[PDB]
Amino acid sequence: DSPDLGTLVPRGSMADILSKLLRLGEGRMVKRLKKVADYVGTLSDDVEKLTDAELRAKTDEFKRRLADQKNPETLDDLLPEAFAVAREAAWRVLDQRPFDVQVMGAAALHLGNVAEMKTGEGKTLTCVLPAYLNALAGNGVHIVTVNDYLAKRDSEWMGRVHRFLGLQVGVILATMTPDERRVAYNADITYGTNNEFGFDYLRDNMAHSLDDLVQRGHHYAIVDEVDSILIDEARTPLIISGPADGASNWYTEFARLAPLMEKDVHYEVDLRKRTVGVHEKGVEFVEDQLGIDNLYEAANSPLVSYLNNALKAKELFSRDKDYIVRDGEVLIVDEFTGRVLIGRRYNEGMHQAIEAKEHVEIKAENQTLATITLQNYFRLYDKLAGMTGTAQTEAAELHEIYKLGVVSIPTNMPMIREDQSDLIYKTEEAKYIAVVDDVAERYAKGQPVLIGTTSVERSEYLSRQFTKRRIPHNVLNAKYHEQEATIIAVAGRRGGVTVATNMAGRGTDIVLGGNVDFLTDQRLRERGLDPVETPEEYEAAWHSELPIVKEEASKEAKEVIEAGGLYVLGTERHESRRIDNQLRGRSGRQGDPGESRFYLSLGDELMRRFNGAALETLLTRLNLPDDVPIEAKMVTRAIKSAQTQVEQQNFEVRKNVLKYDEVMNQQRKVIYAERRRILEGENLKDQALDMVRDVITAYVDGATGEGYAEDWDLDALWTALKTLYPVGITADSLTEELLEALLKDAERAYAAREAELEEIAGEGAMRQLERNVLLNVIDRKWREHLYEMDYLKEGIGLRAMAQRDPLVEYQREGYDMFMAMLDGMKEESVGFLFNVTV
Amino acid sequence: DSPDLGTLVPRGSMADILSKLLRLGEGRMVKRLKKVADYVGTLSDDVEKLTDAELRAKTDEFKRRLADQKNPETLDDLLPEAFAVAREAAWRVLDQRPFDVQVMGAAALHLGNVAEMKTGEGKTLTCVLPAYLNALAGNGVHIVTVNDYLAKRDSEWMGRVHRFLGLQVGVILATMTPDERRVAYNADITYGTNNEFGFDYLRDNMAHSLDDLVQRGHHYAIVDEVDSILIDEARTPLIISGPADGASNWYTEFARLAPLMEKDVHYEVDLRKRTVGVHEKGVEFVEDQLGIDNLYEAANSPLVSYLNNALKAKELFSRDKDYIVRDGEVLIVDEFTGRVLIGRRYNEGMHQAIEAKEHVEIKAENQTLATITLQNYFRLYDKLAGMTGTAQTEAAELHEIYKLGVVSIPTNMPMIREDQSDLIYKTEEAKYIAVVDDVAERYAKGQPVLIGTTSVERSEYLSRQFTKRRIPHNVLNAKYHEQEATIIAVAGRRGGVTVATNMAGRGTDIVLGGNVDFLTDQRLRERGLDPVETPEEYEAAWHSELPIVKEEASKEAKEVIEAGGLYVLGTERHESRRIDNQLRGRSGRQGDPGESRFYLSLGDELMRRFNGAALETLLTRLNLPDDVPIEAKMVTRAIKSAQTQVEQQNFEVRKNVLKYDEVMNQQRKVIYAERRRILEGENLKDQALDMVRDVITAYVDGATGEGYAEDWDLDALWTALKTLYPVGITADSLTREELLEALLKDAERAYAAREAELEEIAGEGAMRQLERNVLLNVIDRKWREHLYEMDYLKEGIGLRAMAQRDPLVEYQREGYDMFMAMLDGMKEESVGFLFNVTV
Repeated sequence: DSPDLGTLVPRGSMADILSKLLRLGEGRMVKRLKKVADYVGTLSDDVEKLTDAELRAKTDEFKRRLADQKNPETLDDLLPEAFAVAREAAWRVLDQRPFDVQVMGAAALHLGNVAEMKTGEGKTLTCVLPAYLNALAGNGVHIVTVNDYLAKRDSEWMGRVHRFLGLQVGVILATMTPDERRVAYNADITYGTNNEFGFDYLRDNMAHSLDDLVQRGHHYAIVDEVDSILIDEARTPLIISGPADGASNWYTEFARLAPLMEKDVHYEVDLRKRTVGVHEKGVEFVEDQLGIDNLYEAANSPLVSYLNNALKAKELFSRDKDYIVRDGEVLIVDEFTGRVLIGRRYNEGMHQAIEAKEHVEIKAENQTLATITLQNYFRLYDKLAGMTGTAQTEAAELHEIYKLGVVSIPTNMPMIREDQSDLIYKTEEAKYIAVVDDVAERYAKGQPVLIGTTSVERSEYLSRQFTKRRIPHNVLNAKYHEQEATIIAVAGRRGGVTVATNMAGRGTDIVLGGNVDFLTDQRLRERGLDPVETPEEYEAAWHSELPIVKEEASKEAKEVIEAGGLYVLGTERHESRRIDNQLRGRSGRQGDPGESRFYLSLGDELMRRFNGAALETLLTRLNLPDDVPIEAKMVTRAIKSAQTQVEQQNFEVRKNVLKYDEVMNQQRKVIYAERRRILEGENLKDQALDMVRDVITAYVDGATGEGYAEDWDLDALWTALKTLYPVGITADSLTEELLEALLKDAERAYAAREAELEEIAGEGAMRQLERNVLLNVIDRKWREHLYEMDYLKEGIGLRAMAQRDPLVEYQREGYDMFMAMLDGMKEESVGFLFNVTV
Repeated sequence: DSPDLGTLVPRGSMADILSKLLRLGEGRMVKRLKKVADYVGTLSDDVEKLTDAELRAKTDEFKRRLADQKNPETLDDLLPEAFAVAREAAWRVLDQRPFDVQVMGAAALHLGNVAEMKTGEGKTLTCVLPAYLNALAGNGVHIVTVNDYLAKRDSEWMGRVHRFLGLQVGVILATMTPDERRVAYNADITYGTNNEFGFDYLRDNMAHSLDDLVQRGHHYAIVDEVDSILIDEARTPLIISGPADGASNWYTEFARLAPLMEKDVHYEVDLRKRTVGVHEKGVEFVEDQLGIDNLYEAANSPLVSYLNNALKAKELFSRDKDYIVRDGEVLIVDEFTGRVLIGRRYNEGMHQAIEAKEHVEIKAENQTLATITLQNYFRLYDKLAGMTGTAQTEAAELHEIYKLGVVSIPTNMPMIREDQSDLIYKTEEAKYIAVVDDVAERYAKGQPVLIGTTSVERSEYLSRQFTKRRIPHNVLNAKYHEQEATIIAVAGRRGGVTVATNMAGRGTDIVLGGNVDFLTDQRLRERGLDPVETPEEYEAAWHSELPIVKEEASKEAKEVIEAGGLYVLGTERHESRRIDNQLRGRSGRQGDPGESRFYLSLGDELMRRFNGAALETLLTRLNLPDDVPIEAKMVTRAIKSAQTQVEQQNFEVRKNVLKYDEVMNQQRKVIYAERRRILEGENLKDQALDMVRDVITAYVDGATGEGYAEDWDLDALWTALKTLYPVGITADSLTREELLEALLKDAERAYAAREAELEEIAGEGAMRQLERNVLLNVIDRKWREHLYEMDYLKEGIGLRAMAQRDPLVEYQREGYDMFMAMLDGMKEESVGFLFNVTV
């Protein structure tokens, strides 16, 4: 709740006023961000005057100014100076000094926003400034890129600047091991993909020892290509899947035991409470059949539930009454309708028991073992920002899901690219002969072309035409990213002809004359040099050779400027206007000249999914021939419409994925919390006993209800309690008082048990036993929740009536099993706490 | 405005109240019809007592009771008696006396409604009653059936009752000559298809002579299978096309002559009015070039129009401003957007003119020569009625378009057919094995099965599945009506299996134990007996054969009833629930036991048009086995809605077809009215002269609006008036608002001059014949030409649908403009040829 007068960086209250008059397009934020940038610039002499050793000592200066309690300074306080330091470092190390519009964008990202920075504005380098500043706080900065090649590359590339400044830079990649990941996460700044970050988080919350954890919290994340990761890729959740994890031999084993058991002799049935209770003879019978001395003895085999469940299966569920068998499938049927309630299975391992009862084949099965959406994953960070050339069109969604504002940073030079109107053809065949001719023309004239398509299949068709016209070219298909960067790096020398499927060659700049940085790095690496492996020599070689590389390329750059800049050819519209605009954006960087144009047809994938065929017959009827561009105002409105409709479809899909994810997200936050505190080693005696208390209290509450005199079933209550623990008093012992009695007995039984462990290998043995058993129970019963939650999602669709909203229905039913799951968790825990083999 | 107390049949004002109350299912009309029926029944006794000779004579009593001017009676006064007489005739002739509910429905049909009588209620014989009554008026009745086979059959079968009663019954068939149709139309009752009626109407209004007309007005039509014809079939217009037969040679020849001509010397452009005038000298240049004496001398060659267009083309339309040339087309582009306004062409021959100017290849085309929608065709009749088992769900459209109401007639016996609910399968594979297993089990138990499919391939697929399984069956594919009817007539014997794709074998009832009525006739026909060709012999043989065919059947009719009656198994769902219902309605005739069920799946064509595949992805993920029927409100919902969407789509197309047809329908009523006048030898002397007056007046109006004094071009006005007629006074002698009066008087005298020149060549009123030849020739050529342009206008107007514009409104404006332009050019060119044509 802060003031603004005489404060360079918008503090907090003032930041909101800007971060929100944002959506309103006035640009006070930009005006602000510009003032910050100017001021940073005025510090440029002060840093210029310093040795390499005097820079980099600055890291330690800032670090110490951040902790001294006498003269407290914050990151906002340090921003002018730290940005000056990072900027000068970048200049000395890379030979590239961040422009003013980069410093602006830097401020915007420190302030937690999406900086919309046009292609060729220096995204990757801008990034260094907020990454350095925040890295000083000492908690980690995560930098998210679109694939492993780019993560490794940016980490090694830019990590030069960070490393020059004292900091340590990490990268996570698909191949790394848990130990390698650890180190990368312990760095001051860590690069990686949403994938690797997400899954690491998933594996962490499945870990069995605190030592296996690889991440260290979620403090600050800068999401490179934000629209691609947070909007586009968000439609898909991350799922670690896996098999059931056993427990099938028991279902079969108890299905065989249950029928060898005389009703009223081994167990009793409460035909209208809908319950089963097992007698002394029954317990003992099961015990001797398994050569076991207690049904809660072997850890992680909840033999009480299995038994009970199997008896319920035998006694309480009737074949052809409640359910029918159909293909090794237990299908539940309506009361006296008699008709299969599709999607519906039985609860808390009862389905399995019924299956086992009906001798149904038991099959191999996978299920969710962990999940998070990219949405809820990135919502974990205390601060969040991102960068991209195209984000203003996702502002509303970025604000609603992430609280991320979008600031358009002005470009370094004025964009002068000619973005031409679509040429719409009648047929695919027509469009492509006309495409090939423009490209062949362009080639002969020297101009470099980038032609994008929308499928690998259409890239090879276009390259077959390209060879049938003898035009030397490459196709990039988005598979081998590195070798595709190499091509891209020289896509804008003259003669250049590059065909890119989807957005292939993402994030390497198509520089006219050639990418001077990319090429300099290549000279050095082919000679076996490395920024990390051979640091001093890479640096020295860099400074020496960059100007050479810059020469031979930028001599040819004047020639490429002559020929019109880059020609961007669109062969199809993408699944959103955003991406088309991204492709156009590949050209015209840094005020370079350049052309863009899309060729389209009523026969394109897009149009074919809507009304293109219908239009093509009409236009063929109106005697309009194939090789003529359509100027029809209505074919135009039709195209815009098709793409808009695709965009909205994807949005709905996203919106759904997340709204169905919130349910599970809430539940996992609780389950992860539980697992974490066990991992941490917390003393749980208080909760262990609370559960014992809780469980006894629940059981008394059920067997006693409201009945006055004799009425209470103490024998049933006693037997049900006696499963879990050695009850040290009789019902006769003392004949709401019945509960206060049993609790007190149970507590002593507990301290007795605790000392039994002390004797077995004690001095906290019961403290460990508590943790060990809990974690076990939680995991086993959580796995089963997820497997049952899987079936609930898939099915919830069909059970949607004449007005409902199935998400309410799913939410209702979903939390229900979640509570049931937690109750069952407590029960079996106290069970094992007393009776487990040590 | 009519009373009703003491009147049996609802007269005018009161039939109205009953018609209106109809759409609210209060059942008030059904009550009245029942009352009408009952009274007819009290009249049986009197007709039972008559000779056949005396019954046939009843027809002549009726006709003469209608033409009586002293004690005048209407068809409504005759309904009780004519109905009773038709009813008893039928009993005597067919050994089949129309039931009470048949008499009800008949009154409903006479009253101009759709009687909804269920399948097997006797639709086809019921209709004999209102047709007979109405036929008495002597203007003809049209019975419309779905195909030629059915038209021929009902005309011969039921014509037995009409011919006995003294009437003549005709049929029109796709194969008949004009002369053959004409006789058929002259009959008291004529059967036929919407196609045959429609096309005869179209062809009539193209006739070049009164003798050629085949039809004789549209007095009363009973549309059999109303929903199939007036709703489903309405999607599609009737069109006669042909070669444009254009004046391509003249456009070419005038494209040549236009540049040889010199501005201000041969002709004069007017950059403001968008006008060209050919000078004295030009007229003679073209005259010499073609070797002609007057530019109106050659019949059907409006050389004045062609020449003026070529010049306008030359002077008034600019290549690369107003239009461009691309791939042998003229494409109009905007003044400045510069963009190709595709669709658009120029008007009144200007487009051709410009094409020729640009040395463009002139391709021969086919064009519309006449068209009507079924809607506007059937709107022609004074009375309209219809029969069907399923009308009630189309009531609103039937009322909006046709002003037809729908009375549900109650059935003879209570309907006891068991209509089972859909079995829906996850896959197409599984549904078909369920179907075959069912057909298998029911073959074994004796019971006849009708299996419906929605394509021929699926029908064929099911044939093989059956054969693979030793079940003898039949497939009817809708191709061959007489033989598929033959299979149908026995589909209801023990062991019947019949695969009917789409609705094959419509109009023949699947009678249990076998179709006695059908089989008797088939016998009689094998013996060379024919109801028209050997009337008396057919009758006598029919009377002895029927009771026999009946015996031979009845034994196993008992057995098919025991077996459960007909079983109707549907294989997928049709494009509307209505059709689905028609299939079900094949079972359960006249009280008979029966059962229907449809087997559906999420891979049916219908579902696959929509979300069907999505559903089976879901269902498999839920582990439901392929062969377990799906009962889920959500899947029932999705099947309903696929079908509903199809209905809705069909309804919209239907709405669109008629919307666009109204514009042209108005236009052709005018033109048809013209052609008739001419074709009927009417004296057009006055019309001729009004056109003469009309055209001269407009020329004057155009040369003499403002200016007042000698600010007029009397040179141009004279030169142009001279194209049309021998102006006998020429300016000078006049120099007001007169000159119009002067010049008219002059033309009037010139007309009498012409007229005499004609009597001088051919004589005694021969100029009358010139006004007729010339008017007809000019209309037909100019309207034929208008259709050609209206062809192009209709196609490309769908390309004008921007946000808020309604393409129908623009199409009306422009279409109506061309229509009016066309009309003016009709007048002009007519006076030209009238004055100057070679005789």
